[PDB]
Amino acid sequence: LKTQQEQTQSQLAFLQRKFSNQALYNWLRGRLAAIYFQFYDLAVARCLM
Amino acid sequence: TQFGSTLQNIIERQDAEALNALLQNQAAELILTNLSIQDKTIEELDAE
Repeated sequence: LKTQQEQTQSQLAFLQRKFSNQALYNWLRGRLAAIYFQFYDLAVARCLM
Repeated sequence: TQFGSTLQNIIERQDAEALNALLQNQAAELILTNLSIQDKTIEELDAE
């Protein structure tokens, strides 16, 4: 059981040390969302043109 | 942008593979512990 406990924790460590962690997606989302909204305003303006 | 999304997929896969490797390694550790348990289980029956 202690062995399983350590294994569970090493997986938690993995989920933070791996590059593709929640921090990556949080960053990518925030950044892309800013781009997407800005792109949108421009796309609309041209549709209107 | 295509190199970008391509790299992103590579990274996600690189990590997914590292995870499967981790999980199989762990499985071996538990099996070994379980073998020690089965050995004691037999000794118990021999004691009976």
